[PDB]
Amino acid sequence: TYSIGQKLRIRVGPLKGYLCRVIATVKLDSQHKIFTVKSEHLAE
Amino acid sequence: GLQNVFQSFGEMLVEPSWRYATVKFGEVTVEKPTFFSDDKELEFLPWHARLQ
Amino acid sequence: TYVCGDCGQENTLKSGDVIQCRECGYRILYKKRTRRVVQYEA
Ligand SMILES: [Zn+2]
Repeated sequence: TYSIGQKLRIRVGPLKGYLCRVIATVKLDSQHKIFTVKSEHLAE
Repeated sequence: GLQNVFQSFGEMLVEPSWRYATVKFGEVTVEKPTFFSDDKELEFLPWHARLQ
Repeated sequence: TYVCGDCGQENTLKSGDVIQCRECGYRILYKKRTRRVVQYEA
């Protein structure tokens, strides 16, 4: 699948197109929310 | 007014604890502030201080 | 890469060096912004 520290994109959702970084469970580049989503909802 | 602190508080007479000894503080000078980096002296402006 | 505080000079930093602009000697050094891209929602 993926690896720690990758930069992925939130494909579908209220938060779409946001870029985020995968702490372990992604974290957004400039906001404090730690969301967790499955692989289908994440893109390079 | 710093001179004055020194004009008062006068010539000490160092105690024969057969020998006298006198001490005579005179003009007092104050020098702009400076900082010594390695050999060189550079200006210290307040900011450098606050940050160092 | 850090940039000197009182003149613009950049140098890598070696661990344990008293932080000093090698060139001018003042001791304040600031880190530098790389080009990395950050997204801010507006
Ligand atoms: Zn410098």
